[PDB]
Amino acid sequence: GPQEYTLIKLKIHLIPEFLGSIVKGREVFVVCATLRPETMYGQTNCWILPDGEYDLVLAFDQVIPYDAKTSDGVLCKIFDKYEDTMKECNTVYICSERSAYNMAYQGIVPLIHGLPRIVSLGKVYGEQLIGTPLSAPMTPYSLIFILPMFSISMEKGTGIVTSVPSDSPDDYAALRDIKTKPLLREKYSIKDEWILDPLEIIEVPGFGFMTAELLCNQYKIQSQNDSAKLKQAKEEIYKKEFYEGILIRGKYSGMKICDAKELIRESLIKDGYALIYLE
Amino acid sequence: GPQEYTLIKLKIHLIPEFLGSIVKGREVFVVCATLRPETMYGQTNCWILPDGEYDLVLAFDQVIPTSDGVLCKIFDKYEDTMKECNTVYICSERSAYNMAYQGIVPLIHGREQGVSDKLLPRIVSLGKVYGEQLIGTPLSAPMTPYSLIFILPMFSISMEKGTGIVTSVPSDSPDDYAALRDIKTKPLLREKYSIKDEWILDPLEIIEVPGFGFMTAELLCNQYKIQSQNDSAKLKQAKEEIYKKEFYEGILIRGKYSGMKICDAKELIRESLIKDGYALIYLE
Ligand SMILES: CCC[C@H](N)C(=O)N[C@@H]1[C@H](O)[C@@H](CO)O[C@H]1n1cnc2c(N)ncnc21
Ligand SMILES: CCC[C@H](N)C(=O)N[C@@H]1[C@H](O)[C@@H](CO)O[C@H]1n1cnc2c(N)ncnc21
Ligand SMILES: [K+]
Repeated sequence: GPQEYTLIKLKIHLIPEFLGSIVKGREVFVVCATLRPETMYGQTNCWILPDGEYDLVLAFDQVIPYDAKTSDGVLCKIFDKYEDTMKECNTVYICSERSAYNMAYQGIVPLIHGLPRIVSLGKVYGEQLIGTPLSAPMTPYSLIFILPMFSISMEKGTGIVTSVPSDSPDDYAALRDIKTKPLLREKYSIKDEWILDPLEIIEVPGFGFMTAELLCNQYKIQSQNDSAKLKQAKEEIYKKEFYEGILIRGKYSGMKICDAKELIRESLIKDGYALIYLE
Repeated sequence: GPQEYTLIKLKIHLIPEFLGSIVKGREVFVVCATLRPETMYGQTNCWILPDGEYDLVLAFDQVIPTSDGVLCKIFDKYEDTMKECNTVYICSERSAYNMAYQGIVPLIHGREQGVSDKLLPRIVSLGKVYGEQLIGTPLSAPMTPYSLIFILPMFSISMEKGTGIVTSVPSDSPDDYAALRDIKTKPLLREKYSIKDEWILDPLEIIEVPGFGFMTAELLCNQYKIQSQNDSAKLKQAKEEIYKKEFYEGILIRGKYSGMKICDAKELIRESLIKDGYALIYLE
């Protein structure tokens, strides 16, 4: 059965020149599926697969919100032609085609009678979005950048992911690879100013405030591509932090993750910074 | 743009035996797309393609009676459908998807099979049947005075159009007249599909057309030298003359709007069929 994600919306702060005519002064969001909305205080950057192909998809300005935990289905919405969508759709999401169809079949983006089709304004490689500044929710850094991550799967989520390197071993590893490998930075023209240090957001009694760093050392993870080791560190950190982790930032500071998580998810959804996304 | 049909509901009077367990506890309808709801007073039979494959499709009991978008519920599981759906429609799979995408039949959460795990909604099909196996099914059809009409074979049906199942008003459709005549004049065709004489009902006088009278379809078939339901070029012309002529000059002589011009009564008849639950608005 489907997994419930929180779809995090990250607004593009400066549209790249080459996308200007295509987005026609609509708001553009990069969207990222996460199981851990409580960690959004720690965002340092955003991650994209360089060779991955993403769509710029037309989306609803408003989505009908629902109690997914006490309901028997979900609604979608189909139009005759593109021009009919324009009253309700002035928002663009960057995401994989795969995920855009999943979104269409739960009322996040429109379908049209084109077998029904999404409204794709164009395609882009992730490489072409590297260095794009994004306005991000909750993180006190506020403005963060898109960086390359090579371990991403285009078959999961949107193909674009948040980075919380304090409390995700994958994120820690990927960031450390960027910080320690000049040739990688040279290859993708990564500017020094795009790289932000981890933030102390979660206290784990025993481990302190950089649990992901300690777990990377405990499993001797050397790169973002040590998948076997990273898979284990990821599952341990999730269990370790869901029970023992105390938030030390934001409205629910001093609470445990298990107690605050749902409240944070609600808040994100009511403020418009995130959506419920099932795939 | 898409054209606005009226989807007519023909209630199955007695379910064919082989489908009885499948549709137990549910009202079953054959559904037919028509541009001519005003002619349902003259229904003599129903038409199906023998080789065609039709689905038994679970349907909403209630539907939402511009150029906005149209909502659609995708249900988590088959089971959830059950409470707002005790209705089955017989129709082509193609037409059922069209119906699903305008809120007429439920969709259910599904996935692309084998390689992919991507969300792909499905109609709730209860079974696939050939048209041949429904020949002779008795139907309770709206507006016609015939208490029962029957499903008969027609060979000129296109499976891409409407539901693949069509109404028969042989007094005012040249196609219907020609197909019915083929059955009435070919014993070997009746033997081939085991057609009983009591399934073959006569045209009903329903519309008076200046210069033609009450059997305009027969007179057009004579005029265009139509001898067979397969005379597609002649039939298409005849159909194009009869549509305009009847809309603006044809006078209804049956129903509540007897005495009125078709152009003045058609929408009122269509509203009434919809309110009474005998039909739905169907775009394709
Ligand atoms: C802990 C906060 C920061 C962290 N980065 C996070 O939220 N990761 C996503 C999520 O928490 C996890 C679920 O398995 O996988 C990640 N994920 C989602 N989509 C993908 C994808 N397409 N490819 C690889 N990983 C993914
Ligand atoms: C005058 C009433 C009786 C008349 N018989 C009627 O209602 N015909 C349908 C409709 O009015 C017409 C639209 O062109 O095609 C017919 N039609 C609908 N579906 C199909 C199909 N699948 N194949 C061939 N014709 C079709
Ligand atoms: K009747």
